[PDB]
Amino acid sequence: EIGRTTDPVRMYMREMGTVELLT
Amino acid sequence: SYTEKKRIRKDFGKRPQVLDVPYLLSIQLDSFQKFIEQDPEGQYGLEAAFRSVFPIQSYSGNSELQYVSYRLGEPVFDVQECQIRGVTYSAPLRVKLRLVIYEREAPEGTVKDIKEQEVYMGEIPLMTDNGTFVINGTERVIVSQLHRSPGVFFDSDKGKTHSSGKVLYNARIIPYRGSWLDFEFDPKDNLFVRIDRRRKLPATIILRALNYTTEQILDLFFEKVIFEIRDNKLQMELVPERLRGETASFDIEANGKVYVEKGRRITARHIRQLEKDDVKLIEVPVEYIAGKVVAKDYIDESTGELICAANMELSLDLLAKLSQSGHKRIETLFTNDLDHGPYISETLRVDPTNDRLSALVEIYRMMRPGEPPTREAAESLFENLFFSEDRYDLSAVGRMKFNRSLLREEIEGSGILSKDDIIDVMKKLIDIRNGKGEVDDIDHLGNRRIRSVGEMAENQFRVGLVRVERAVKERLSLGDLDTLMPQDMINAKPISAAVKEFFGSSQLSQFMDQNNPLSEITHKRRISALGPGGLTRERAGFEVRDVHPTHYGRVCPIETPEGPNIGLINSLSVYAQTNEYGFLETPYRKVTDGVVTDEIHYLSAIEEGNYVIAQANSNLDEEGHFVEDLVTCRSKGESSLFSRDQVDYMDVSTQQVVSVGASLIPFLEHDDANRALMGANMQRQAVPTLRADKPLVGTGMERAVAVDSGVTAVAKRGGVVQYVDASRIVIKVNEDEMYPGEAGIDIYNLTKYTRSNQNTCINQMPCVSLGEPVERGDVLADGPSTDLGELALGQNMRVAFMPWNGYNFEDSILVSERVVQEDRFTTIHIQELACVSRDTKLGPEEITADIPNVGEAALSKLDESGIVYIGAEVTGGDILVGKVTPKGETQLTPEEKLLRAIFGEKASDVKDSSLRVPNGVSGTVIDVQVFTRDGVEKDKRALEIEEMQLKQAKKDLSEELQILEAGLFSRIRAVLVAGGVEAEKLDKLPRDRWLELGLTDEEKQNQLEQLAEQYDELKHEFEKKLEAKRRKITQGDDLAPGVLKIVKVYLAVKRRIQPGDKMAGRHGNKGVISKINPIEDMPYDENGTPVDIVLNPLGVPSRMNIGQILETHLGMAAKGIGDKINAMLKQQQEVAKLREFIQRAYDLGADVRQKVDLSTFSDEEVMRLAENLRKGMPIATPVFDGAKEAEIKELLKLGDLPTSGQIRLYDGRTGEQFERPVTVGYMYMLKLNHLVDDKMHARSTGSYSLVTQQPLGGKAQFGGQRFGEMEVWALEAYGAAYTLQEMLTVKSDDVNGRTKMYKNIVDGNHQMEPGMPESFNVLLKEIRSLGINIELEDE
RNA sequence: UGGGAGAGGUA
Repeated sequence: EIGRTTDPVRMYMREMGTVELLT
Repeated sequence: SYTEKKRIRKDFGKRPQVLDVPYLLSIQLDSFQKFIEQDPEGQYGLEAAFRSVFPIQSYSGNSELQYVSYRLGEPVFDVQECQIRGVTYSAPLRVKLRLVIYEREAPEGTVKDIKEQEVYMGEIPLMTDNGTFVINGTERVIVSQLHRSPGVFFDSDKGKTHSSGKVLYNARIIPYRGSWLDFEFDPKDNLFVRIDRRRKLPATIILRALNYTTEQILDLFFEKVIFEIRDNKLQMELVPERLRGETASFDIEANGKVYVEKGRRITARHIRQLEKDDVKLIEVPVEYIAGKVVAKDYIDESTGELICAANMELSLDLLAKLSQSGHKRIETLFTNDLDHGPYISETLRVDPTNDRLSALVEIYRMMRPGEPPTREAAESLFENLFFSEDRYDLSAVGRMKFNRSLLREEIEGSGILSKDDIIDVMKKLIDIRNGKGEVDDIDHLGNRRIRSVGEMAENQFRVGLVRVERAVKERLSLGDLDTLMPQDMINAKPISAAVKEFFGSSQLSQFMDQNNPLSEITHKRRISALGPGGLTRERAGFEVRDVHPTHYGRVCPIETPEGPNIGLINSLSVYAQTNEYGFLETPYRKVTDGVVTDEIHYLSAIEEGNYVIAQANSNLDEEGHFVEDLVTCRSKGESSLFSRDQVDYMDVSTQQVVSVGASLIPFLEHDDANRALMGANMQRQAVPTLRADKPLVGTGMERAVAVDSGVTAVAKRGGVVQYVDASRIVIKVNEDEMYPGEAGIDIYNLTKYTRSNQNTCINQMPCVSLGEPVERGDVLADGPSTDLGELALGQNMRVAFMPWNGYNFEDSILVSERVVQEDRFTTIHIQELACVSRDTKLGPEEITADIPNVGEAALSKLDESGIVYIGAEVTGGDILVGKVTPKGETQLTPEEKLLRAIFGEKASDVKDSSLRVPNGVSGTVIDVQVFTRDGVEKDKRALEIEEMQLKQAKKDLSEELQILEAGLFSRIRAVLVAGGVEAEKLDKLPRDRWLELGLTDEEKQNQLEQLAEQYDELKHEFEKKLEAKRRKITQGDDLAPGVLKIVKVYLAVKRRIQPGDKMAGRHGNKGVISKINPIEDMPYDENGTPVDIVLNPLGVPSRMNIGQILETHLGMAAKGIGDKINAMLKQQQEVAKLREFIQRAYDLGADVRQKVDLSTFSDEEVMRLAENLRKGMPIATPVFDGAKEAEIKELLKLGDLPTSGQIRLYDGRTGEQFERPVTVGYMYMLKLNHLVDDKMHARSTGSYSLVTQQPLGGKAQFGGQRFGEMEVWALEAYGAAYTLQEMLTVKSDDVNGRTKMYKNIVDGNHQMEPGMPESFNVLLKEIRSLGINIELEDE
């Protein structure tokens, strides 16, 4: 969820986990 | 005994000892034994740490690594070699592993490749024979730790919500490792949960995460009052034992009898009525259930809709719907106001989650917030938190305490938690909130276990093992299979790095105190509340720093530091042990039917809280029972009077409470505890002096401390002494203790003038003579501060208690000049200076006597090779070793070009950077050690040191071969006289040629030739030992990267006492020497003997240490007995007179337990005993078992001295007489290590700090005294504005001001011109570098 | 040279 974090690598992992993986 | 027949201490204790004082270093040695030892199944240490991680599968399962067995190789160096070379004393860890490959192309392809090679997993530092570790050449001690035990502890607070002043009960589950779990309460009576002290969730979230619905939660946490509705009037099956004192909501009814009326509260007589009628069903009005909460999920069975779920307050329309729906039997929960609280109901109402998945994503949202929670991620996190052994453990001590506190029965169990455990903790906390039960004692010694050195190093080994197990599992996942050895995938870096990090720089790996043997033994028996997992020093309250009543016999109450470390550092008592779980236990004698037996039970901290235990100061007779009826005891914390038959146990000794160092104080029971604490502290700071001197007043614990410290040399096998030296003792063993395959010759190499950690002197002086017979367990060499096997930290001083002209004003001490003449408190202080030759990138340095631009006077002390001679008395500002450094070319002038043309010194500008002795330091040179790296040819001086060490080692190996061939030729003589009878023909011929004699070929001839070739291979292994020793002392050292050679120089100073040196007795009477008075100025009695020390009498009746005065009187008596024995010996009376008088002095006490009888003593032993007693008879006095004043006065009457203790002294100077009698006797004074040679410092100008430009801090680097904030306030209160500006600017960080002040003072003009201090410009630049424009605004 | 930790101690 947007909001309750301050770890930058956790926010980056959350950002990269939305685009799907190619075949 | 043999070391005790030479001087016997008179014992004044009246009670027997049924249990001797144990080995004082069993805690450290036993903990490291359990770590390092090989056990099959009772998992301890390295085998447990190997089984905790092995085996390991792959990422798939196609291969795995099995552990077979481990072993430990021999150490490369002995302990003295590591202490010389500056390397740790360790051992190689060699462990057999098994690597199998699972053929995944097969269904179960078990055997494909079986590898079993020897793997080397780092190093572990071993513990020596005294309990210490040698880490990087220095000697350390791993202090034991006292942390909270794993388990559950139901504590509470004391009024933290001051809006009500309520109590808020809370549980806490502590694992050994893993996430903590804490249940608690609020002011609104709701159960909550914190995991790892994070944000509060409602406590049914963990229950719904445990796959429990609301219904099963209510069945687990409540009971059912059952309601049945019949013809639209309500009835309730009531158990009568649910109504206590509250009023009735209605006039209750039975079949035909009225019992409790409306508005009438129900009594216990009414409880007896409703149990004597045995009614079952009771009708009830409508409004009585308006307030109850339904506990059962109910659905309309006709249609299929939810009419009411669990935990909702039912209403009038809801009960009408329940009557009309067909569910004519409702189950509601039974609540109450007093005991059965509605806690779980209110938490289920507060509880926002509704099922397992929503509770799991709530737990995931709490634990790893700011992430998208998924089903399997939340599930795997919640499993790995508590219910997975690889990330959570209780280690069976937590399981023992868990089942103990939950009132269970089974001890062992699962290491992980479970659902029954969590609901049992919640049920117990709810019982505490009810009122049945009690909170735990948090500072108990049953809640605090001991985590010793073996357990701590086992845990650090496990941490390194998982840190390498992760990487080797990763490598086994993806690597090749046929050629994959275990060796190239096992890396010894993380395990060795973790265990070396722990042993070198943990918070519990302490540099050992080595002032006297008592210092080291008290360090090795120490208990620390701080460290990893324990407390912290700044945020500990008064409750952890107090003497809990369970410290009786386990932890000393009068030995601890007196600073900010006071309750947090403790000391183990004398008889204290540990469990197998780590709880402290102390021995007691079990009494049976009044008969106090000699059976010994070690009771732990909680077991003794049930029984009545007698005091050790209770009287016994005929090995029977108590002499009185109303006997004192202690039980359940408190201590009160009890009957003589009720008692369950007795203390094993009178010194069971106090520690080691607190049980060396004579007359401790007459001391105030604030001064006894300081005396026990200050005994550990006493430097060892030149000649050891036993206390005339002691305890008898001195021989135990001196033997058990390992600082002496005890005899391993008894026998007779063949050869004594200043540095060697050679003992011929008795043939009974001799083994049938040896010679029977033990060698003791005494360590001479070795430096201690506190720079004091350590040397072993031999206390035996030539041809003296010894036994197994007697002292052969007195250590640093021991005397004939008794601990001797100071000297016995003739002490007078009187004020002397203000020279003992406020804890000051006046000392005669005879104490300085006779060199009594003169100590030796050995100091090591080093010189490292490093590889500068401009050129390698060299150590040669060729030093530029210095005078040839200083070159006389050096040799021709550049090192100082052994024996040269150096002073401050002198040179010890000449090391020059290449400065650098950096210019091409014709002068240096002609220089490098004529000579070839191609770095003819060199900067002399020789090691010089620091200023104020003096003394001779007693030892020079030169280490070198490989490849570099060393020096002539290093060759000479090498040749000397080679000759010494060769002489030792030659004596070893001589005694071994002596034992082997004794064995061939034994088998020759067993075979035949040849006595004269073997000894008429020399012993070395005992091989060419022969006879007919038989079994004895075969044995003769086989022991011949055994002697040949003995010679073979002898020259192999020679070659190994030679290559070991000829191989270059494994020095640090960047150095070439290291020269270490050892100095030795003798420091006589002087004004300003600190001195103390044993009862917390410290003092500073103020003057050294001549013998013609000291006061004297009418025999003309002046007093050695004049103490102040006004220090006694405020501090209440009367053991000072009693030790003075008993020392006066003991010295009087020694004076009479010395008079008889000087007159050379007889042996009968000496035997009679010494016997009369020995059997003198009231009903004492010591029975010495000189009738068995032969006359040479009586003369030897009188010679050792001619300086005063030593007297034992156990703590809380002392000598009375009647026995002190009896000994004073024997010694022909005054009974009241006081003689008439005369003035030293005027010759007149002091108007009152003065207490004169013999106290035992110590010389503490706070010497004015180390405290005295002064500085006019020196170096400055780099950033702040202020003078340095420290005597080591010639610093300035810190004029702090409070002194700035004091000058501001005076008004000294110019003195304050002088302090702040020109004696400090103002550069132009301080240069101008120096040259103005030398110019004779005392005037300053001050400016801005450079720390203010540092401050301006730092506030500017914070992006904030600060500037001095000009006007 | 000279900085930072950790440990112990003195008043």
